[PDB]
Amino acid sequence: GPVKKWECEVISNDNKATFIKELKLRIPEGEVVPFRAGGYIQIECPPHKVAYADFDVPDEYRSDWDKFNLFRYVSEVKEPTLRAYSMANYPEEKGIIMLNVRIATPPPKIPDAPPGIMSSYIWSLKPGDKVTISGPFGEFFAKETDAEMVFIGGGAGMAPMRSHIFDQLKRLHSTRKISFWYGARSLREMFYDEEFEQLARDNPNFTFHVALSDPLPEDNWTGHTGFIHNVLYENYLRDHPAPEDCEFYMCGPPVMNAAVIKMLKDLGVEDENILLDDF
Ligand SMILES: Cc1cc2nc3c(=O)[nH]c(=O)nc-3n(C[C@H](O)[C@H](O)[C@H](O)COP(=O)(O)OP(=O)(O)OC[C@H]3O[C@@H](n4cnc5c(N)ncnc54)[C@H](O)[C@@H]3O)c2cc1C
Ligand SMILES: Cc1ccccc1NC(=S)NCc1ccco1
Repeated sequence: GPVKKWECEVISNDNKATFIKELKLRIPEGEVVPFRAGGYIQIECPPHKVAYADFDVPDEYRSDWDKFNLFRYVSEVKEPTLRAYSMANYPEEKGIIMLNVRIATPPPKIPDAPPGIMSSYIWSLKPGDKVTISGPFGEFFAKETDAEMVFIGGGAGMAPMRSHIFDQLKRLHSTRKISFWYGARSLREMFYDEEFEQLARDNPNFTFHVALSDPLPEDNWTGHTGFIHNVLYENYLRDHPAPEDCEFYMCGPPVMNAAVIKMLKDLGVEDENILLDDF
């Protein structure tokens, strides 16, 4: 039972945030990748050498790239490798595989480490390039109950978050109470917000909340500030009659995963009601 593979063509590879690209791949026509919301594929790369200076980083994000001297990096790979990336589209969005891919730069305290192999390769891709994906795979699946669902996301965790939420509202036509809580550093780091706002207008049972930890003055931000674990508690769980009866679905950067799960455990939520997708 060898894993299925598809050679896909790159449609677009646009920044959605300073350090996240939306890689959109065209599935070969007439074919289906039979994935589930929350699932993922693997991408492979050939041997290559790519310069960060050749990345298509748009106007709104170049100042930070220049500030951290990121355009100097080069990534050289002599052997093919594989990495997993989660679908941001949901299964009824046919014909494409949408990914959200964080650029895995060298650590700040070890800035001369090799850049991340597969994310650097992905960020080098241009429309018309070909990439081979394999799978699909999955473990981060929704529980099918009537319980309230609480989705918490950060960074590239937006991908399974979007997949899950669209799957509930558009394919399952779910009437369950569903809320999505997304933490980001500032306004330019938020994406897909218009989609979720439209979903909230069309689905009374769905609500969407963004917390910005470090909003810029020019963001003109009057929404919630701080970290998403505190915003979720202070603006919702603190007067929820029974948070323990909720299903929590977590996917963010490690610091956010830990802080949210600690908050939930401190509320008495049982491990069985907390599902984590750790990238
Ligand atoms: C099921 C699953 C789903 C995932 N979904 C997503 C997703 O949707 N989006 C996403 O962006 N990621 C996702 N990930 C993570 C993804 O698979 C990769 O791990 C990620 O892209 C980084 O891989 P890389 O090849 O770019 O970096 P790697 O080459 O694996 O390097 C990782 C980090 O280590 C650093 N490093 C390397 N060598 C050294 C050294 N000597 N000293 C110090 N530091 C060093 C690199 O600079 C880099 O920051 C997922 C992972 C899993 C398991
Ligand atoms: C990681 C991250 C990404 C985007 C926006 C904010 C954050 N920071 C977080 S979630 N910090 C958690 C926290 C606060 C105190 C202890 O842990």
